[PDB]
Amino acid sequence: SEEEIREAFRVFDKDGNGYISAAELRHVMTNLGEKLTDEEVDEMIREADIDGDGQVNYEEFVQMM
Ligand SMILES: [Ca+2]
Ligand SMILES: [Ca+2]
Repeated sequence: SEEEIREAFRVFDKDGNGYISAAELRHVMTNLGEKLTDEEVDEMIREADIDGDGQVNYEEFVQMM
């Protein structure tokens, strides 16, 4: 759906600043029960990080999904 991707981003962007950071991504994964390192989180971000800022914006997130 389109409204589902909008809702998902809103939930992962902990501070609501418009960007999902590595810390935020690591945080949700850890709460779900994943054991991960910052290196693992970085690889995930590299798969979505188009403009190369190290974080995931809304546009990048939707592409990712
Ligand atoms: Ca954020
Ligand atoms: Ca980015």
